Amino acid sequence: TPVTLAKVIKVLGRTGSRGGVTQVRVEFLEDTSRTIVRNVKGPVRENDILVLMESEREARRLR
Amino acid sequence: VVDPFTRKEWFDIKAPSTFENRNVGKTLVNKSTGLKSASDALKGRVVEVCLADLQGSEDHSFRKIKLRVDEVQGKNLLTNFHGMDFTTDKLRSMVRKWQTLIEANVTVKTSDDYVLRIFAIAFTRKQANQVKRHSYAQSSHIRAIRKVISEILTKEVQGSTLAQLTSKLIPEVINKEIENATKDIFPLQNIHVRKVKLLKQPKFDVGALMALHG
Amino acid sequence: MRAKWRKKRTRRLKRKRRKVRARSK
Amino acid sequence: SQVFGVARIYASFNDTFVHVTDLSGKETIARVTGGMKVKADRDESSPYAAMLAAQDVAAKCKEVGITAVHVKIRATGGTRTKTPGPGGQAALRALARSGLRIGRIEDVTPVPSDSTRKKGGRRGRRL
Amino acid sequence: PKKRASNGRNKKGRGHVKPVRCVNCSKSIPKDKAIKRMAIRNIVEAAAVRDLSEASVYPEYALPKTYNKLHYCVSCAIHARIVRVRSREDRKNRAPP
RNA sequence: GGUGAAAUUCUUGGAUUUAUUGAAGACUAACUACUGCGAAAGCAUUUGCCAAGGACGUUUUCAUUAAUCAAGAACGAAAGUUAGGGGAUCGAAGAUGAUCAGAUACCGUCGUAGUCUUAACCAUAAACUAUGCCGACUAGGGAUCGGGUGGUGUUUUUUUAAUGACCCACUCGGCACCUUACGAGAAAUCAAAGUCUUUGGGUUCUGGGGGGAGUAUGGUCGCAAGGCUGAAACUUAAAGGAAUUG
RNA sequence: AUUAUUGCUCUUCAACGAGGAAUUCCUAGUAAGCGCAAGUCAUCAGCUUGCGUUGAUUACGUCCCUGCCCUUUGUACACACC
Ligand SMILES: [Mg+2]
Ligand SMILES: [Mg+2]
Ligand SMILES: [Mg+2]
Ligand SMILES: [Mg+2]
Ligand SMILES: [Mg+2]
Ligand SMILES: [Mg+2]
Ligand SMILES: [Mg+2]
Ligand SMILES: [Mg+2]
Ligand SMILES: [Mg+2]
Ligand SMILES: [Mg+2]
Ligand SMILES: [Mg+2]
Ligand SMILES: [Mg+2]
Ligand SMILES: [Mg+2]
Ligand SMILES: [Mg+2]
Ligand SMILES: [Mg+2]
Ligand SMILES: [Mg+2]
Ligand SMILES: [Zn+2]
Repeated sequence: TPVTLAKVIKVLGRTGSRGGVTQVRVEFLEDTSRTIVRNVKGPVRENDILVLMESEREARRLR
Repeated sequence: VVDPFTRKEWFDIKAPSTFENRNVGKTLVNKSTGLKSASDALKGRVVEVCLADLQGSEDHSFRKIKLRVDEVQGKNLLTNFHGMDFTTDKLRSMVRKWQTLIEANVTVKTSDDYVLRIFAIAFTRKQANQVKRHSYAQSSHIRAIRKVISEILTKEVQGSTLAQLTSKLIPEVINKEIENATKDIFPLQNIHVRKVKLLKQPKFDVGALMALHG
Repeated sequence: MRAKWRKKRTRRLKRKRRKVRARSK
Repeated sequence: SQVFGVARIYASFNDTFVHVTDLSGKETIARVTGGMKVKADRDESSPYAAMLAAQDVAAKCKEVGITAVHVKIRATGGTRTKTPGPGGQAALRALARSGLRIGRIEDVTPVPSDSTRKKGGRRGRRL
Repeated sequence: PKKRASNGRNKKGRGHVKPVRCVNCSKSIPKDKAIKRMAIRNIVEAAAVRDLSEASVYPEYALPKTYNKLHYCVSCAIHARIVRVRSREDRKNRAPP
């Protein structure tokens, strides 16, 4: 299993009409200089560590 | 209690000569049963394929072509020129607002009595160093341009039937020469023969039909 | 009531008095 | 390389159609639509059933004699909407993902040098 | 009283033009008084570029979009699309975006 | 299939979907815009024929020949009428499936008349710019259509031109937009709705509180439906306009 | 004090095995769990107003439902959409 860890770089805002999901751009500490944006679930801040499973499927807006 | 899949006598489509690959594709027919077989029954199916496909190059990624099946032998059936038509999206992109369109056509006969009609489309060019946001023609000048397109178009044909016609279209001398006679009158850009429909093809002449089969 | 229909309304009545008057010839 | 076919996706509203045929056309090969993979009248154009029918299409497609296919998508056209439908590209998604090749595609929506007066009345379709 | 200098919509020196219908509700409505959205869109969409290139031949392909004129009828043109509404001065502005 | 959801419906009559070919009648997409032309209605595929028009250019010609108009007349959308064709489309009535308490509707289906054309009627539209016509004067701006004048301006190469498109300046006559407001107005707004109590360029038409009523009557016009002309009795203190605040 | 004001002791030993569709309250000594005093009161608290005791989980957000406020807009309403 190729789980890959990526650190929060910036907090971009809350998407989803409910307002729980948070748009955040991350960079993995598995070969740096490779930014990909993801959408979380729970509460977060800058410099946390998200376990991104698939390494090429990013998101943006929700509804 | 049927399934015509395990029954479909297969077949392969070949392309004409004056192009690139003479190998088109694959099809589906039937078992050549006595009285209405897979022989002279179907045949004349026709295929639409871009010629950026059958030529391989990409500077021809619109000019779609329609090929008609004529003769068939040895698990192989060829095809002759039957149509050439542009693509919806291409013109939909071509027709931009704030400019004058120009359309013309004409009915014509080749040497080998292949009767058809050809078309032509063009748009006034916004010359550089220009101020006016739009640039329209002068109708009378549009009369002129259509006239010359008519002259030139009826000049290029009556020449060695399909073969030579395709030989004049593929490298588009027509477009560049319309462009040539044009710029004297009014700017004008794009300029495509766009479409040409067959309507009265002659007889079989199997021998002369084998004129693009090596 | 709408001006158009009141126009139609009288056009009709007018067409009826027409008929009634015709009885008197 | 593979073997060329034509997909033909007439997917205007209310339903969603797919069927590969011979590149000449006179020989069709498998079809199925969206109203088959659910039943609810109201749900006959939804992208879901479109995916499912694209599945049931690619299935028999790669199970008879074609493993690749050019597509031509079409809205109602004529004197109607002309704008593509719900399960328009929703079926296109699940016939490229379903492991079948694609080779240049266009739009066969029948736009007229318009006429034959549209339905509805000069006063529209008020409701 | 009157509340539009172009009356309904642009037409000055005609008296008649030519009516057309509504792509939504089919309501007949003059061309000059219509409302036009040049509708353009790729055949694909959001996350379908990947499944195009990955599941097709060719180098980069080409990807041909579609153009089509969108005609609406003031009533349907207010029902959703280009409208909102504007203040007395916010009304004279012929600025699109 | 159809819509919000449904049904009416169509389906060994292989329906929806596909390919190939043919016919019929409408129609002229995109290009199509504060763009053109016509007295108005109105008028966008192509080519030919037919007669016409404005603006311009003009050291041509006549020399007051003109302006506006009761009567009178030409054309005049859509429907509608008569007699033929035509009859794809869409589609007043009518029949229907739903819908609601009812639903003679709105939505769906069937679909007559109609839509198209020829010969003749009809003469009305919010036929609108809700704004008579000719002439004068009164204020800045960049647009843009047509004509013209100007250039050791641009882009076109053949050897420099000649054409052609384009750039710029100017002036006619245009479709309009912008800012102003001297001035006007009850205001909204108006380069005319301005140069009106400091009240007069020429001329045509209409209106005189609301309702009764465009009714009755007569005349006249039309095949009809209807068109033009068009009162009164009685009734009533308001109707009405533009703006303001809720 | 019967139709049993309340309190006591024995005996009798129900339904309720976590509760449909729906729906109330709430962000820190708060929620919830726990009892007391006070009002009423001759007698009667499963109520109420307060009080302290033990003491979490989850947000720190958004406009999807709902409710409301604000603008533009229409108005023939102003006894003001009953
Ligand atoms: Mg009698
Ligand atoms: Mg109003
Ligand atoms: Mg008019
Ligand atoms: Mg055209
Ligand atoms: Mg009919
Ligand atoms: Mg009825
Ligand atoms: Mg009825
Ligand atoms: Mg009148
Ligand atoms: Mg008007
Ligand atoms: Mg001026
Ligand atoms: Mg009377
Ligand atoms: Mg009489
Ligand atoms: Mg519980
Ligand atoms: Mg107590
Ligand atoms: Mg109490
Ligand atoms: Mg107001
Ligand atoms: Zn509409």
